[PDB]
Amino acid sequence: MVLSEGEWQLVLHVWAKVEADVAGHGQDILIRLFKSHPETLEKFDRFKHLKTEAEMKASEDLKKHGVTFLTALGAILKKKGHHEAELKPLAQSHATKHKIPIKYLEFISEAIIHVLHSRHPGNFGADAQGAMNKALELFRKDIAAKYKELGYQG
Ligand code: HEM
Repeated sequence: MVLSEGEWQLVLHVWAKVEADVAGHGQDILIRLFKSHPETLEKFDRFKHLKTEAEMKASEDLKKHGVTFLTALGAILKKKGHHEAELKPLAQSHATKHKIPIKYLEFISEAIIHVLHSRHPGNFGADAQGAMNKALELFRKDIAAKYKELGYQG
């Protein structure tokens, strides 16, 4: 798949807002995911002990990871499709070390859309959301193809 320049502009426009508060967004997203799909929290050995949302919100550790994760995704999105180099080290760690099924990548894509929709209604209408979805699908499709070559295809 290929996104048009107009679709990238919509994605990058909302992303500029996300960058005014990387840590706040990273936090909201992770928490959202963990709430609506508790199983995913099991993948994090440093977070499993987090019982309530108040526990998550207060966790300085979940916040730094939300920043590290959003920054890697931001780096990928700005490549506007030309992200193969960035995708490699990433695919290898999630398939081989952390073992994250594609399904979990879908779930987080969902959390991302939910959060942007809450915090940025004005820059996230139907078209902006279509663009963001097409972008994350692209990302997932490439990660999946990559998982396969590394012998996981989880
Ligand atoms: C757009 C999606 C994602 C991006 C851009 C991303 C990015 C990252 C980055 C950059 C790291 C740092 C070092 C490494 O490469 O391992 C990381 C770590 C990790 N990721 Fe992700 N990730 C994504 C999705 C996921 C998902 C859905 C899960 C789990 C349900 C996941 C689980 C983990 C775990 C277990 C670690 C390491 C935790 C730690 O020791 O700090 N990642 N991720």
